[PDB]
Amino acid sequence: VSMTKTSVDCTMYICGDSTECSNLLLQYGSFCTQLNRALTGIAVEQDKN
Amino acid sequence: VTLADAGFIKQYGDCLGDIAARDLICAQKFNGLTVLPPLLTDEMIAQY
Amino acid sequence: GAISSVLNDILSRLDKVEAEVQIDRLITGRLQSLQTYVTQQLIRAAEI
Amino acid sequence: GAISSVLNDILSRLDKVEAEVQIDRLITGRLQSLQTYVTQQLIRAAEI
Amino acid sequence: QCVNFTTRTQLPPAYTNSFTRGVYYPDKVFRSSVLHSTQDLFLPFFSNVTWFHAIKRFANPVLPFNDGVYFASTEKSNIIRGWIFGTTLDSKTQSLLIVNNATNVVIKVCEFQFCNDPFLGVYYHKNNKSWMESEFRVYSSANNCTFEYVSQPFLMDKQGNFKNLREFVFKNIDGYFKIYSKHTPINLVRGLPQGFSALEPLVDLPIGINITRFQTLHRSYAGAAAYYVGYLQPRTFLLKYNENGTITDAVDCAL
Amino acid sequence: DPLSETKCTLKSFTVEKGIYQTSNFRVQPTESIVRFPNITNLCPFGEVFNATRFASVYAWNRKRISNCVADYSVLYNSASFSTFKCYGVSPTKLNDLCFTNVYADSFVIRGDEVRQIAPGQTGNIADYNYKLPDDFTGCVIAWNSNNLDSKVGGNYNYLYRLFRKSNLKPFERDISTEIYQAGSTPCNGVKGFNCYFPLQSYGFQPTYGVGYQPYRVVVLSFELLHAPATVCGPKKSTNLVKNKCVNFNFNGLTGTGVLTESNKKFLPFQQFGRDIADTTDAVRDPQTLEILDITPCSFGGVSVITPGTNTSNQVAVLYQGVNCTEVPVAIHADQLTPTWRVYSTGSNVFQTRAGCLIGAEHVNNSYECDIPIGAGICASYQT
Amino acid sequence: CFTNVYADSFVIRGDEVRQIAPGQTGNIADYNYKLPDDFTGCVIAWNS
Ligand SMILES: *[C@@H]1O[C@H](CO)[C@@H](O[C@@H]2O[C@H](CO)[C@@H](O)[C@H](O)[C@H]2NC(C)=O)[C@H](O)[C@H]1NC(C)=O
Ligand SMILES: *[C@@H]1O[C@H](CO)[C@@H](O[C@@H]2O[C@H](CO)[C@@H](O)[C@H](O)[C@H]2NC(C)=O)[C@H](O)[C@H]1NC(C)=O
Ligand SMILES: *[C@@H]1O[C@H](CO)[C@@H](O)[C@H](O)[C@H]1NC(C)=O
Ligand SMILES: *[C@@H]1O[C@H](CO)[C@@H](O)[C@H](O)[C@H]1NC(C)=O
Ligand SMILES: *[C@@H]1O[C@H](CO)[C@@H](O)[C@H](O)[C@H]1NC(C)=O
Ligand SMILES: *[C@@H]1O[C@H](CO)[C@@H](O)[C@H](O)[C@H]1NC(C)=O
Ligand SMILES: *[C@@H]1O[C@H](CO)[C@@H](O)[C@H](O)[C@H]1NC(C)=O
Ligand SMILES: *[C@@H]1O[C@H](CO)[C@@H](O)[C@H](O)[C@H]1NC(C)=O
Ligand SMILES: *[C@@H]1O[C@H](CO)[C@@H](O)[C@H](O)[C@H]1NC(C)=O
Ligand SMILES: *[C@@H]1O[C@H](CO)[C@@H](O)[C@H](O)[C@H]1NC(C)=O
Ligand SMILES: *[C@@H]1O[C@H](CO)[C@@H](O)[C@H](O)[C@H]1NC(C)=O
Repeated sequence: VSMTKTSVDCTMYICGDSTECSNLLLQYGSFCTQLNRALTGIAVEQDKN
Repeated sequence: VTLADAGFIKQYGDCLGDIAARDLICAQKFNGLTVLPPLLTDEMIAQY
Repeated sequence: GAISSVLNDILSRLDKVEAEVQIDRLITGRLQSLQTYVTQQLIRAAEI
Repeated sequence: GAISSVLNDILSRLDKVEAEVQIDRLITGRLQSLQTYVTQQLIRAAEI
Repeated sequence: QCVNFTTRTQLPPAYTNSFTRGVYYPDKVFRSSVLHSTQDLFLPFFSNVTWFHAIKRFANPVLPFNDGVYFASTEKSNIIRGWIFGTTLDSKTQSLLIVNNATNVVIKVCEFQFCNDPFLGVYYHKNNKSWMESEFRVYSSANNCTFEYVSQPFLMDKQGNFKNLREFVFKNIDGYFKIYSKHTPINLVRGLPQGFSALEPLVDLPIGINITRFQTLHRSYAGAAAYYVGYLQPRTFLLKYNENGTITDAVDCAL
Repeated sequence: DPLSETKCTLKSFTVEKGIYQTSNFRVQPTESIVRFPNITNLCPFGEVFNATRFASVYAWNRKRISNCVADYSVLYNSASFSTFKCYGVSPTKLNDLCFTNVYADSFVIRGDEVRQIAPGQTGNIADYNYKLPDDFTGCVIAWNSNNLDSKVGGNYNYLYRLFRKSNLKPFERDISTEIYQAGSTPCNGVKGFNCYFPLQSYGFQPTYGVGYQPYRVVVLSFELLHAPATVCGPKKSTNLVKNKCVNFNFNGLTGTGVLTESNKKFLPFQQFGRDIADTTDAVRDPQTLEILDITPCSFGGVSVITPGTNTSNQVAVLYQGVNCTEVPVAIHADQLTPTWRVYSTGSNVFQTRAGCLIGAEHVNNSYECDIPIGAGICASYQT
Repeated sequence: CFTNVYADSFVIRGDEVRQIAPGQTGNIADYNYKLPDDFTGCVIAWNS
């Protein structure tokens, strides 16, 4: 009926607790918001199911 | 069905020991991967 | 293809110019790993 | 974006330290070509 | 002083399987509760190791060293005391000498001219309540020399009511010579002991030479002992570290 | 405030009724720890750089530097070095690290040939008498020594090797001078046609050109942050503190975390222990040999519950996966990445299974689910 | 066409000229004249 809800913090996965990595990750634009948005969509769909 | 986390209160002091070394749930959590709980508890599914 | 997989080793061993060439590879590979995982999860979610 | 697509041509015409930078491009583009094929195949498999 | 005491004394090579040995801690990092994968020069599980046994008058052959070596001794009274490594062993090239002499270990790399039978000896219980190693009959010249080290006796001894086993691994990679070790008592007559253990790293040496062939050194005077030679190969192993962080089992990924 | 963070995350000035994820909170470090070994004597770079006479490149000489403090800024600030090029570190950072061994390799070559000392290169030096490994970590330091080292009719002590049956392995040293049988004929005796004495000398008079002149090379080589260290930069160590979030540095292994005494039993040759993700998760302190657990400083997801801007500016905050015995420690006695505190004032705090919800009052009446939190809990706006 | 232009003028030793590149270090780059890491411009030098 459902599967586990997961959310992945893109900055903490990619750049774990470095600011000078986070300042490079910003140069890739929307991709971390797309990833959070997609996983939030899946997570809400599990309660809907 | 043996679950592998359900999001319930993994309150950091569990991830402060040899327990944290033997399980992957603390490694997932520390790398920004978090499981979240379902809206309906298994109580509410059992009631419905 | 970075000099180390651990982010803090790059940032301790290299200065602000040569470090950003190495950190960008880790960003590229890790961002490709998340977009892979989220593609697998979106396709899986359609089966569920 | 490599200087050639023939893997042994790269490994002949350039010496190792920048030949590996040319090989890194063919590895990246071919791995992206497989991740594309497998994404299409997974989405197709869901239609089938 | 060195005298050419007769032939190689027949063909001593015996053979046996390496049941559960020649795995070692692959790097200087702690791990626990993990099945970890590592690729390097390892002794294969159940590999066909060569075996040599003392029976009186003895000789130790010249052996290859291709991609490094596993060496072990089953022992009482420390009959094996070192090794020679090189590609010529006759001063056309440098060569590496390791010895555990009665004062201490010595490590030395020089343009050595060895004697045809490099050996050592003891005079036994000679009134001083001691066993003096009065014979260093190993080499005859050492013209040019480029590294030397000395420290102490390597004698991890109660009274031998169970036989010793000493385990070593030798590698020669990117100009470093790498030595690993472990020791335990054992209680088998001749078979290599079935059971899991892994070697710790002991020394790393900046020698920078071609080693093609290796040898082992007998200490002379009733000493009964035997030694085994395996050859490492480039392979992948999976190691189970327990919660104490010791390699408690392994799988050879190509067995 | 949390509402402003949701507006910023949605990139909108109006927010609809719902629950929104926002930036993960994380307790920031309160002080810096440095722990290098307690070693005091300076490293003998004088013996390496002010040697009276260097080796020939066929017979390059290796010195091992240990148990000492290496102020690499002294070396790197010296304009004496025409080249000072580093391959797995940056020369600024050399003072912030400790190394398990340092090997200095000393030899003389032709200034135009210094280009071949770089790792993975090819040509007669890099092929036949001094090769760096492809993964080389260290610094190649090179300078012209013509005025000290050349002589008026010439200096001729400096052999290189012109032949070899094969390439040498990295950091190999070949002292053999046995005649190179280049032809099909065998060639015992000192020379023959198509059979060569394999070493031949550079010609160096002080008049010969730049690039053809004699250059002294030192190559420093070392390995980093997987083994017990013995050579160190001049960084002062500090009092080790535990059970607080801190910026640590052990032997150059910089990071951020909470330190604690472990029940882990590192073997004598180990200095770091690692987790599943290759991250270091325990360390042996180089001044009191106990093994310390490293844990990341406490963090979690923040999610903001809003009835929507058209209804109200009041919001409630879910610290997801957190027992709120910990959120009252995230008062401003130490810093956090989200600078807003506000809801941390308390009064209306409620532990859910999903984590702790702050700014919403708990009520015993059940209602239809309006905004879903998790684990049976929902929230809504009412009188 | 450029929005504002500034010429910065000074004399140094010829071996110190390398320090005028962006992101460098050494006595001139450290305590004398530092360029920013995102410097847009040209560094021009001649033996005098
Ligand atoms: C021991 O015997 C060997 C021969 O088995 C001797 O080796 C020869 O030594 C002479 C010089 O004395 C050389 O000209 C020969 O070419 C050697 N033969 C070989 C096959 O190498 C050796 O010298 C003897 N040593 C002693 C101390 O008696
Ligand atoms: C939140 O954390 C506190 C401790 O900081 C937990 O309190 C302990 O709970 C156990 C089980 O009921 C008791 O044995 C202890 O005596 C309690 N200690 C204190 C100091 O109160 C609390 O249970 C945790 N809450 C949740 C939901 O996990
Ligand atoms: C391989 O092992 C067998 C014993 O199992 C032994 O008889 C044989 O001599 C070994 N092989 C070789 C090539 O010696
Ligand atoms: C052991 O070897 C070293 C080096 O040759 C020597 O100084 C020492 O005296 C030797 N000990 C004995 C017992 O000969
Ligand atoms: C006993 O030791 C002494 C040196 O202390 C030596 O001169 C003597 O020869 C030794 N005795 C025997 C019988 O070996
Ligand atoms: C781990 O070490 C402790 C203390 O030495 C010991 O009691 C325990 O038995 C060890 N674990 C195993 C699996 O033996
Ligand atoms: C060489 O000697 C001089 C004078 O003693 C000294 O100042 C200099 O620091 C030495 N060179 C190096 C590289 O330290
Ligand atoms: C080592 O010596 C052997 C025998 O002369 C030779 O086959 C091999 O090519 C040499 N290797 C090196 C790296 O010199
Ligand atoms: C370093 O110094 C402390 C005292 O400040 C001392 O207790 C410790 O034993 C020293 N380190 C070593 C490895 O002995
Ligand atoms: C909220 O929206 C309604 C229309 O749906 C409007 O009547 C009302 O005035 C709005 N409230 C505010 C505070 O803007
Ligand atoms: C809810 O009911 C419990 C008794 O089951 C009571 O202790 C608690 O105070 C009530 N909460 C409110 C908000 O009235």
